[PDB]
Amino acid sequence: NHPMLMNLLK
Amino acid sequence: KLSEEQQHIIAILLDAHHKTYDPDFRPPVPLSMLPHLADLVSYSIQKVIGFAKMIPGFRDLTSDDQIVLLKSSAIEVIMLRSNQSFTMDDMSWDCGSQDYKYDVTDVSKAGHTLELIEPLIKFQVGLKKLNLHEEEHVLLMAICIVSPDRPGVQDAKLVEAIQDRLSNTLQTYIRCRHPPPGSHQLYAKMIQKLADLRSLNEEHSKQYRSLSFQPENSMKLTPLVLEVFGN
Ligand SMILES: C[C@H](CCC(=O)O)[C@H]1CC[C@H]2[C@@H]3CC[C@@H]4C[C@@H](CC(C)(C)O)CC[C@]4(C)[C@H]3CC[C@]12C
Repeated sequence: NHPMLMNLLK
Repeated sequence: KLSEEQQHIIAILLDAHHKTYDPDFRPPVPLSMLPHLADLVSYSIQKVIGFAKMIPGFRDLTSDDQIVLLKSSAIEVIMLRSNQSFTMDDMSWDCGSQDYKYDVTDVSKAGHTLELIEPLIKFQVGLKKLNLHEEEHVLLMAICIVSPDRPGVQDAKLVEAIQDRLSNTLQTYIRCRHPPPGSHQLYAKMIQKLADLRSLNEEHSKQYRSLSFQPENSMKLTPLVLEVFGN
């Protein structure tokens, strides 16, 4: 539900 | 007495801050400033995430707990970190030049009312008056992000253990390094500032919900802002 946040956290 | 561990935590948070805060966007122009300031906030979210990832112990949370902590804190950290560019000389954020100088008029033209802006400006004045060390500023940003009372947190005990190590590091720093009488109840005044940020967060969300149910306004936002602040 939060792919951009998830990507930035990686 | 500041342990080796406590000094290591401070060093790490200072460098994380230096790497991610520096006073590409749509140009500054009642909503004329929303494109420019939505870009600025969008960029600032990326930097907040950068800072969070470097908080000792943040990495040990599940991806789900990292997401809820950043979703709930991002706007508070942006308001808090903005205190370093804020000047009481003219109640403005002076990111270098008149182009990227933002007064009450500027930030009042992004679809938010004085019901957010006035408390926001009074919060910056209050925070300047505390005259925090940068060491205290970065611990307060880290404590703001890693708080076990945010909605949706799964492992509250691990978040609390991380926040307690940061809190103990801050209280110890204040006692060892903050000059009395400036140190008197400084921890309590800092936690009160975090409460002011939760209140600012609440007002922001209420105004965000209203604004972003106007699709013409949502259109001026960024994908990251819509994902973090919601749809
Ligand atoms: C300029 C300053 C940072 C300087 C720095 O970092 O050194 C930042 C920090 C806090 C920022 C405000 C936060 C609330 C909203 C958020 C979006 C609006 C949406 C629609 C996303 O809520 C844009 C308008 C407004 C008012 C911001 C204006 C710009 C502010 C004041």
